[PDB]
Amino acid sequence: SMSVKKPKRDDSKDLALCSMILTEMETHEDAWPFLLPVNLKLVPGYKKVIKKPMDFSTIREKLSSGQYPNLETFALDVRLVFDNCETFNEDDSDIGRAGHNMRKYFEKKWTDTFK
Repeated sequence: SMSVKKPKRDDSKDLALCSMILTEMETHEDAWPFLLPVNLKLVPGYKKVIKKPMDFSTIREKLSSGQYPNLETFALDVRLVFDNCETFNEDDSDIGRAGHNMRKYFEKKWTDTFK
């Protein structure tokens, strides 16, 4: 509360460490469905169904331009990428499986780096 604070967690490396995680996600072999925004002119249903599209390139641009206020807002966009994927793709599809794999990969890196 006013003039009563928990001890200051060092957040000075968060930007660099989120960039590293994101590099590792970008270079995973199953990243291909997620590298670029879904083409809303060529993919029927995507625009109406997926209210907040997100992809790795868009996260990279937001990161590089100071549009994440803190590491939690970064994790929310990464998770959004996988939540969107599950909303639109069957579990038993190459893209559906890609999404589950990437989410697992991300969540481990996240825990190991920050928890």
